[PDB]
Amino acid sequence: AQIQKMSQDLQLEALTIQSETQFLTGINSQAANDCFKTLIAAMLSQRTMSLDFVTTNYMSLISGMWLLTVVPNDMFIRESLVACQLAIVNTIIYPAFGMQRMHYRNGDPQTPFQIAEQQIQNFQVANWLHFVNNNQFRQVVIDGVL
Amino acid sequence: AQIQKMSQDLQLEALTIQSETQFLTGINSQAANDCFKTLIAAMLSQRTM
Amino acid sequence: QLLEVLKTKEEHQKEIQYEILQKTIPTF
Amino acid sequence: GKYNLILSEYLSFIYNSVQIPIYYSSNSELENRCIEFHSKCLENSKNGLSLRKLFVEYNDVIENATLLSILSYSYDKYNAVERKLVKYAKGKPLEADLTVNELDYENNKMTSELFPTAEEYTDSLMDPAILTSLSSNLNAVMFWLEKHENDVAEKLKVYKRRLDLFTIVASTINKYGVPRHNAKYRYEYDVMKDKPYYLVTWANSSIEMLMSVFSHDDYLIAKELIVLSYSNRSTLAKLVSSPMSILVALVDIVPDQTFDELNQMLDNMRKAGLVDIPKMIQDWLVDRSIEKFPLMAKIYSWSFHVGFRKQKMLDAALDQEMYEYTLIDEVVKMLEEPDDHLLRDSELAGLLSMSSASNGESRQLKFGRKTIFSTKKNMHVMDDMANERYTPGIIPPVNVDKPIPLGRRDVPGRRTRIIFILPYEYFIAQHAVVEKMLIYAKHTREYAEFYSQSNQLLSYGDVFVLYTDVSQWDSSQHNTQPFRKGIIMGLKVLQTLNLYKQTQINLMDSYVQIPDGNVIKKIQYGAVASGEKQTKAANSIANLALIKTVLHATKIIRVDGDDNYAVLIQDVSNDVRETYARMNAKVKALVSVGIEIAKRYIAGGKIFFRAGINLLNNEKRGQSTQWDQAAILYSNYIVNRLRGFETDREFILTKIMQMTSVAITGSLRLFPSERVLTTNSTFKVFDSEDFIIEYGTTVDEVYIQRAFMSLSSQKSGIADEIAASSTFKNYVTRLSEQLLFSKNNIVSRGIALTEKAKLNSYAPISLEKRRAQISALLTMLQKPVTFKSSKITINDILRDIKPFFTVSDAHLPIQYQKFMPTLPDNVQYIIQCIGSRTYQIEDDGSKSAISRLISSVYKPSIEELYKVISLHENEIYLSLGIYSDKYRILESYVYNLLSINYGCYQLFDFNSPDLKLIRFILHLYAKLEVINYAIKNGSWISLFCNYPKSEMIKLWKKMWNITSLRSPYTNANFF
Repeated sequence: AQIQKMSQDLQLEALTIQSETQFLTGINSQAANDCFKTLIAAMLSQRTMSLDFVTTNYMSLISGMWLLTVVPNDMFIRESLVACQLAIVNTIIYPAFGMQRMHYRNGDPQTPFQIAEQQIQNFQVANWLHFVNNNQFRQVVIDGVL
Repeated sequence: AQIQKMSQDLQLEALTIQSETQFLTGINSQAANDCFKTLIAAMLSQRTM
Repeated sequence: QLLEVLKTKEEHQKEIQYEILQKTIPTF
Repeated sequence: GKYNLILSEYLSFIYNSVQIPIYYSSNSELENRCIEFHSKCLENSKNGLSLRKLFVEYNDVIENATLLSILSYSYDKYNAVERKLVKYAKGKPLEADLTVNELDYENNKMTSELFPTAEEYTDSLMDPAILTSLSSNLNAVMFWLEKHENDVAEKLKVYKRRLDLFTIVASTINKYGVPRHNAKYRYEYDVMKDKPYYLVTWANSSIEMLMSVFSHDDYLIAKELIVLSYSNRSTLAKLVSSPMSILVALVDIVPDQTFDELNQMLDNMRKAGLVDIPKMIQDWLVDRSIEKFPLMAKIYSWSFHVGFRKQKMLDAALDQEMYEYTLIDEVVKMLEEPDDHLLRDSELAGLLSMSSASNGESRQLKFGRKTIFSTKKNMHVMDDMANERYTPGIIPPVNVDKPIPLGRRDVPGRRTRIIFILPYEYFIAQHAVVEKMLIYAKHTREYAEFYSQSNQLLSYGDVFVLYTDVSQWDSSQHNTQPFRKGIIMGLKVLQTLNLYKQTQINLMDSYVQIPDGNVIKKIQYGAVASGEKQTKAANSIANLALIKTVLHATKIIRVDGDDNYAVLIQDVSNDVRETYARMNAKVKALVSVGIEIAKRYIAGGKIFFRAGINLLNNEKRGQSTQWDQAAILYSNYIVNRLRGFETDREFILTKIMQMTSVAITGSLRLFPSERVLTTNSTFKVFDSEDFIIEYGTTVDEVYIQRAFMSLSSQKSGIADEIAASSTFKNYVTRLSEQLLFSKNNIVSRGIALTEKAKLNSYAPISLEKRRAQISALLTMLQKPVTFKSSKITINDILRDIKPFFTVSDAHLPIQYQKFMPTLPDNVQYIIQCIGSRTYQIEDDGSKSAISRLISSVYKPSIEELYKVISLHENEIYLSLGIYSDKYRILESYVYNLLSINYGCYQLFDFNSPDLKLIRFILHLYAKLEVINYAIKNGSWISLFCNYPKSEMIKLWKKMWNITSLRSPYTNANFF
């Protein structure tokens, strides 16, 4: 049902691809349960995960923002938050926000997401950045015993 | 045993293009004995390498 | 391909000479 | 067109006692004319009258109609061979030095000696295993000589050479006479009893080689091998080839000791009878010029056409602390990330896979109210499930109590290797794990055999060197412990993980049901053999593990069956060999600009492939038919021509003429025509121009094309009743009940036919279908004119596009150099202009989003994905457990139908920038047309297309209604 309305809402066709690579994502009657479980344990055990995506699966990115807003980032490896964010910053937010000019050149070390904060201006956009960027875990002691 | 905990620590295959030229480490059960001997004699003998 | 047809044509040159020396060394 | 006329010479040649051609036509008036001409011809002949006047009276039929076949009324005995051969028996018969074969029976003794009594005889050691006769080959050879007995200049020299050599065969055969073949094309005890046991196979190999000679060198080579092979039947192929490994190192783009190693190879060749061939290599070594390397290649390829080393099963079987090595960690990586559904439901997947499963003992079965001798592992599952016997959780022990039967694999120039014969519990407990293992391999370059869609060219290019031949090591009793220990150590999911482990444990101690005469002995066996799913995959893991262990900067490391290499000399080689030695393993560790291995040798920076596929002597007697045997023979011929070795095409035409013909009476054979034989169908045997595939362009071709599809699939009065028993119904339902939820029948209908497509294998079905097909086929040539066509194929689609393409002379310069020097000039020319690819063209839809989503454990073929994709959004099934992908499914289906991945096309870069000459189907049709013209003309043509917008919609409908044409023989896929 869903994936079908999915094709609709976007308007597809014949050798005219655009968003078509966003649904090798259906399989959730498996994925959602895995993604769900996986996420918690990660937190609990406090394990660090990696990230397998594509660069032509924009949708898959959007949802990332869902994720990111959540888990304090420090929960993912470094070489992974790096990729992700820059991928967003470079192919998602500039390229339709007449902000391109410089598809963003980067060179590793420092925080490639962060830097986007002291970058462009817009409030809605701007709060996201600070909340996500400087968002961490709250180190808490006692809980009815150490 | 050691080389195995090594991979756990080492993070072997992580992007880099020149793998398995760091693990020619093997035959160590020997290498050490050679490296050891070799080192002393060098000294005594008054050799240079 | 070249970097290996030249670790053989340079282990003849290297050889012969590394030896032209060994003839100046009375080492059994 | 030359094939139809050539056939006339062959018939007139064999028969001297009528020939009644048969013409058909789409044209209705002409057709009646054809019938009149045909009818009058029989009358004239059955009355001993001329036929010259009739042909003049039917010029329209000869000139404007199609030849359907040529009837032959004979009344001799087909014993013209005895008479014709004598003319060539002038030479002095050969005498085999029975003191050459280490193993007595390998020697070419007198059959009556090796087998004193009839109940002792067994052609199991020399059986050509091919459905063609020795007399036929002799007959075919004689026909060529009669035809080319007057050729002049260089053509004549080929004859003198062919004439000379053949005499060796004719002279020797004549001494004992020409052996008579029975219906099963086998050679009984009475015929064989007073003749040199290894005579028939030898004649085939000698005939196959002498009919492959052209230049002087071919002659010396065909001559030396032909002669020594008569007595030597156990080291000639190995000895002649052996030096090729050292030779590759010699040419630019070696230590002193390495040269000595080569001298000994030459000496061994010399001390073994050889003379000219050793001399040739010797001459080559004076300058070692890649420019004169082609010869060294002809020798290595030629050494294979001496025959198959078929020794006694037991002899073959008999040859069989510091193990860092048991890395074999690799298993874990391949299966680390995967509660994969595949692992959880491994039992269903393995069960489904059975169609692509190995083989087991020909058990006894009962379905409904009858009995059968099926050997297929899948059916065993049916009998067992419907008998409460099915118990996969309990994998049969493979030891003293219940040993392992045995299978075999023969190959020219190598000791015979054995093949286990484990029951089905083993395949089931191994399919999912191996399949998951392969996916890892699929994206790991170390495994040069699996990586992506990679073709041998990619592997060639990769080789910034040290190569090995660990073939013996894979069966070294030493290897089994480590190999098994590593797999077990690495090891719904837990159930699967455990069961696989047990397979190894039962194997650790495995006894073999090894025969030893008309008796079945039973010895032990501490070595590893093939027969498990994990064989090919696990073997690589071990071979890769081995080199890593053995390996004074590793640029590349690779595995490939019985060879593993790496690019990182006398010192290193020694250190390497001693290391291999320490692990007590027999191996060919060499070190070099070039490398040689079982699949490909890179001498001189150029990629080479061996070209020795025996044409007139098959390895084993499968279940193919005489017709398919021919289409298979032609396939083999093309692969050889492409690789190097080239059997004269006229000879091949002759074989096809002999192999396709069918008799309706005891004195009347019916030789099918060239149009019947080459027209793209389920009976298509070859092409009217090697390397070029045609498609019905004329009305007649299509008229006949639609007509042939009719009698393509004829029911089997066994394959249906089998699906009628509770067994088949329970098995299908049982498999489905754990695979479906909604109304799956699209899936359900396919599974049934999936079995009904292999079931024929069972002799009573393949034989029943094959024998029945003859009655339909013979009648089919007679009279058609009544077919309710409605199905469309590539032939119909392509025929439509033709008229819209405007061809005009174009020019293409040669820019890409050569790297596969053996390719025939016309084939090589295309690569020189447009280049070649190092990849396979997705022809299964495996790389589509829908497929990935379906990958449930079920696996729908390209055909199913094609039918499914052509459905309405509402209907589109995802019943299995789970887009505008519609384009990709069609692409894979189309490419499959064009065999764009097999034949010679697999060597062409179909996306070559150079192949500008064109101005999806219109394009591919455009590309094929240009390529084919190139092959058949040496010049290029440019095509323009002004396909109207209106026509495109009609064509679009046709695209989703194309049917197939099964014929698997066409198989040319070599790299």
